[PDB]
Order: sequence, then structure tokens, then C-alpha cells
Amino acid sequence: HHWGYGKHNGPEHWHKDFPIAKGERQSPVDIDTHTAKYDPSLKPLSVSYDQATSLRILNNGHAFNVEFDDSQDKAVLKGGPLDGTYRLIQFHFHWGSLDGQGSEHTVDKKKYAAELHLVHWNTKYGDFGKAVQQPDGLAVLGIFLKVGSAKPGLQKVVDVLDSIKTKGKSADFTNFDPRGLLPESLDYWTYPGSLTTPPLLECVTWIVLKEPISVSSEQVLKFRKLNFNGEGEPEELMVDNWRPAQPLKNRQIKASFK
Ligand SMILES: [Zn+2]
Repeated sequence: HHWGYGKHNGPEHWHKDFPIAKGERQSPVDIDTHTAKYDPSLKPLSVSYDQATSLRILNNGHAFNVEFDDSQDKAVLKGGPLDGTYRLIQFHFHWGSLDGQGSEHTVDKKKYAAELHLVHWNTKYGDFGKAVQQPDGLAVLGIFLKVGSAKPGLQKVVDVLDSIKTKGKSADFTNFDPRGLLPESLDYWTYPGSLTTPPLLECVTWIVLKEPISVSSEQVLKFRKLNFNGEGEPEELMVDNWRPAQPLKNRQIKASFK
């Protein structure tokens, strides 16, 4: 009876195995744009992805991850609200069964069709497993997807999903450039939060970009053909793998822009 997104093991049940689900800095949250505070001391984001080395794409049974070589400072995030250098380790998405839902964060209660998470870890802790035990261990860049025109930089991801349809399948996935997934503007909101899947650790500085990227209906439709289950098990479509918004409690969301 492992955790998942179904009726009997979904997010409303996670607190029984992971009691930090009712913690003080859980994610995602609703971003109220009128009570976010403009902070003029926030620095612009520095995204340095020109030497990124992708390695593999994997269906882990709740999402698919594109994994990167994080043994050197090749694809790093700096600046913004961060102190120090954060290395890119993987990205993944959350999406819905319908275009009107799928994102984890919401903006004035508005849901997007999907949400991209680029996960980075603080190099001063030496490896990802150590970083997740620290309050400043991870920085996650969150990008909203809306349905409209196609995103050409996403198509290489879409076309290999047939090869990793079921849980535990992986495929070689080299020379993918994550710069093709970024919007034009890097204006952002930021707040302290958590991983949005178990173990739900409160180790994340969230950086949520204001500008969504557009993807086509055909692109998101191919996300919905993946399976939660392993091969040879009954088919359950991988859809609605998003956690609902959690209470903000004693946190303030800051904005880099007026
Ligand atoms: Zn995520």
C-alpha cells in the first residue's frame, strides 16, 4: 500500500506515513499576487545551462525524470534569493487529466495544465542526499505550462515517452538542452517550502516563474499516455499527479518584480 495519487493512497493520506505533510512549510501553495511583497533587494536569477549533460529519462512510477550529470558545476543556478551555487540534477513535470488542472502551484487560484520542476542542490553539502536534510539544501525552479502553440524544445521529450511507458523503465537521453524549456522573462516569486512528493522534506527554496510556456494539446496528450503501473500489471494512466495547495501559515511570498 505505497503512496500515490489514487482514492486510497493519494495526498490526503500521505500524513499517515509522512507526518511532515502537516508541517509548517509545505508545498505547493496558492500565490496571491496582491499580497506578495515586492523585494527590491532580490537579485536577478543566473541560469547557466550551456554545458548541461543529460543522461537518462526514467519512469519512476509517479512522474518521469530527465536526469543530468551533477558531478561537476556544468548546469548551475545562482543569484535570485540564493546564496551559493546549486547544481541541476533532474527535471520532471506534474500534469492533469484535463487541460484545466495539473499544476501544483496556483496563481490567484488559477490552475495551469502542467508544471515543470527543475531540481537543483546546494553544492556546499556535497551530494543530493545530504542536501535534502538541510533547510537551504534545494532550489526548485517551477515553470507553468498552458495549452496553446507547441513548444519545439519539448518535442524530444515527448517523442521518447513511448519507450518508458511503465514504471521502472529507463532510456538513454543524451544531448538534451534544458534552455529550450525556459520562458522569455525570468521574473519570479519565491518562498520557503518543501518537496511536493514524499518524503515531503522542508528543504526547498521555491522559485516560481511568472511567465508560463505554451505547449500544444498534442504535446500534453502524450504525457497522459504514461502508466503509473509496471509492465504486466493492470493499466492505470499517469494523470493528476499533482498535490493540492497547502496552507501558507507564517510565510511571506516575495516577488522580484512590481
Ligand atoms: Zn515536482
